[PDB]
Amino acid sequence: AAAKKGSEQESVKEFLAKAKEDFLKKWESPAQNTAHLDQFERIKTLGTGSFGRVMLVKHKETGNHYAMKILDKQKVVKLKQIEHTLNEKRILQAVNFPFLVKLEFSFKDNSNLYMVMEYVPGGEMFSHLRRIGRFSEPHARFYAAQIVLTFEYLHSLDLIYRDLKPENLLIDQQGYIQVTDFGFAKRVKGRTWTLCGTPEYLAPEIILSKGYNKAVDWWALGVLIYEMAAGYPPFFADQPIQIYEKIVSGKVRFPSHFSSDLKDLLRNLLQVDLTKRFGNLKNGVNDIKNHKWFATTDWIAIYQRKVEAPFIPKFKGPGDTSNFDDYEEEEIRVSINEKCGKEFSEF
Amino acid sequence: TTYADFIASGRTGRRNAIHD
Ligand SMILES: O=C(c1cccc(F)c1)[C@H]1CNC[C@@H]1c1ccc2c(=O)[nH]cnc2c1
Repeated sequence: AAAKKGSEQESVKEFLAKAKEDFLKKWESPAQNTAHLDQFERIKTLGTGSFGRVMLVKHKETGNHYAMKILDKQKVVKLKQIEHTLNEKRILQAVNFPFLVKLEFSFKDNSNLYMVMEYVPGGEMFSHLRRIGRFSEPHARFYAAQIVLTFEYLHSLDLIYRDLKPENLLIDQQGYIQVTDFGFAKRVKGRTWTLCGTPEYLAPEIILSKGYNKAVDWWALGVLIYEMAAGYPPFFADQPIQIYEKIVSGKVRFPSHFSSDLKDLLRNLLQVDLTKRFGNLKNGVNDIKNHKWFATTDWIAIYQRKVEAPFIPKFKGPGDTSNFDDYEEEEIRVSINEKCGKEFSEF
Repeated sequence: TTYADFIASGRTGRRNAIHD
């Protein structure tokens, strides 16, 4: 069923071929310095990271709201994330998919790097999932389908995403997913070795320092679907080391309310053996798209956003952040001296 | 229950990435 090569597969191939053409053009000549800090009114912090924060901002000349990520160059350097940050910006300005947040502008000043992305007012999947407890399987399937198509797109461009988790998935006004946080995304043919990701979501080969490829994204999809449907991840503990021990052990247990189709899909995604992991076989992503758990999924209708979403986030006008947690605010300071110019010259 | 064990754990908040 997942091996067949009828007309439907050639439509996907044609689509992906054109997508790659567009991507490569932008990949080879990245947009650079397309706005300035003073063009935006900074409103409120939407999230934080080790070397920066994302703020809600309003573009003064259009009155559009955006999510501006502000990264402190010195902090990036200290955490050895220079090349990863260059990856992020180069990749994000090049890609285009219905479930990928768009990078609208980027620029830098003496102190910071700036990435101005679409604002997604529905908040993080993480917030909704924790509050409601768990999603129904139809609800989880809906979101899962979008990630499947997104990884199909990303992987065809030789990209690996490497940080799938509910914290990194936003819900837009139509109730669809927007993937953000490209901090660990990388364009690589063959294999790579960087230890990165989030402990709950790491594939065994990452933990064992094996060298790895896009199959780690499909493992992470397994973890995501489990957590969405269960309300907790398949491997959790108080300390990361114990998480890693569970992950490499080869043992996974499922809630008794998991359908047999769901458990079967998850056993093939949470497969420690790469020669057996779904997404990594001869049939590629089609082993996943044709799995019984996705029988009701109309992939085209999903892509076209014609499917009715499980829920629509509360929307109290534009600029409303009620779907986001509050964070401590800090004044943006721009040094009178250029920091780390050489390191980020191509940004 | 597994759910109760999760909820009482220290990892139900936002999880930080690793990279060392
Ligand atoms: O705030 C965030 C952040 C902050 C600093 C560094 C980083 F990599 C990420 C991210 C982490 N997960 C989501 C959060 C976020 C929150 C909102 C938006 C948004 O509205 N548009 C694009 N990305 C967004 C990203």
